[PDB]
Amino acid sequence: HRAPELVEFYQSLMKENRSTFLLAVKADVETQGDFVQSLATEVRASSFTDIEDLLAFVSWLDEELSFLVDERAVLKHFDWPEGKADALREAAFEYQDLMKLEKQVTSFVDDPNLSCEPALKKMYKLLEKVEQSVYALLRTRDMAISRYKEFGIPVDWLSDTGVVGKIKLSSVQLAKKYMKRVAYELDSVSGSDKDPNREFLLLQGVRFAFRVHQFAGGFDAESMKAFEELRSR
Amino acid sequence: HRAPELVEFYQSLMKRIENRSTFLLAVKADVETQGDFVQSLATEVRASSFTDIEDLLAFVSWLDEELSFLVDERAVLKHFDWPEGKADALREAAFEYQDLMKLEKQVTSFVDDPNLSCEPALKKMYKLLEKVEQSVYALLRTRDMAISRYKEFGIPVDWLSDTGVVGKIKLSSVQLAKKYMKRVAYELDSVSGSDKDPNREFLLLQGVRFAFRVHQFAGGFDAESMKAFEELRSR
Repeated sequence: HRAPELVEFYQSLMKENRSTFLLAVKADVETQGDFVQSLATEVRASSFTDIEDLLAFVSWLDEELSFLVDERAVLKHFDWPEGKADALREAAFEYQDLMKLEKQVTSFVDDPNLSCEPALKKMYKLLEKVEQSVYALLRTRDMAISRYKEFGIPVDWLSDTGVVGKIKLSSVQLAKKYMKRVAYELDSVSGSDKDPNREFLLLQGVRFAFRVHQFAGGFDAESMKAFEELRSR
Repeated sequence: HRAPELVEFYQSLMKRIENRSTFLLAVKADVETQGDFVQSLATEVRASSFTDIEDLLAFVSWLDEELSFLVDERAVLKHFDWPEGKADALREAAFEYQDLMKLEKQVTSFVDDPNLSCEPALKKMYKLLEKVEQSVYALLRTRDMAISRYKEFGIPVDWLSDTGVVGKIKLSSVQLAKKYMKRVAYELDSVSGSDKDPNREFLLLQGVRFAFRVHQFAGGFDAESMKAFEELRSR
């Protein structure tokens, strides 16, 4: 067929968003070098004894860094103290989270305007949340504290007498509110009395109680007593 | 049935890793007993400047050997004011340069084995060109932002430029085009024969098209290879 035409064609011929990004980054690196080196000095210099100070500092630091077009891209041009900066942000986050959780468990109210099943389910789901969070915490806090201690970051909140312990105590508060809802609903109906839900309910209560007793590490007076109030039904 | 027994069971109970903990102690051990060693490495990294990239290679070689004394590098260094940005810059500069040099040496010091039949030799050269094209296109794709960082960290960037190793690679790509057009112009005479003529239009096109592809990649042809191209055009 037509290989000559093809070769003549070839011979007679032998005679995107990223560039903008690169320039924006370059702009920052040139015109904000001193600003960034300043931030780096402050981070390196920082030391905290109050976790609330640390919070304020990370707040500040995030705000300052938000003036950078892309934090990672720009910072990769600098002798930025990544390890400590990460330690600080991570500490800030964990603390605030744990605190959220504790305020959520402590201030939990068994809404009497809720029927039995949704109420018990509410508490069960909360307990699950608490259990996951704390278990993750225990799973990571030792290596975390190893790093934090090097970086002048407080760790008392991380201990057993810290926010975690407070959380376990309110877990027992929860088992109380649950056994209370169970012993209540156990009276609020009928009639014939046991009945198939009057044995099932008693079990959900007993078992929730045991699950929490094991989680928290033990029971106080009033709840060991409520559990006793369950044994005798 | 028997729910009381169950509740009594629970009552009578309400009376009475090591792979990760080991790792943690090992790390704690390094952090305690290698703090000065690490702060020293960090000082040395921060202080460094290179003018020859070969010097840089030597440095990163050393740095890797030194860091290998750590039970887990990431775990230990996360305890220190380590210059992560620059250390990363250095290691990647070393890796890219050595990779590029491996490639350039492979394409330049490539031999068209005359002891191999047509198709396998042509496949060899085609696949090497593919390798080359992928590497260079990726390099061009990332080199600008790389150079931006490198310049900040006192890391050489000439090898990254168009007159750097990339140019060498493009030139040896044209040499590969000569060798392909050689294998074709040869095989177009050899087999079998007589009689003959199968693929004598196909093989020729494979030659022409390979030449054009390379010509476009490398940026042009010199005298002698453009001459091999006329030696192919006239068939």
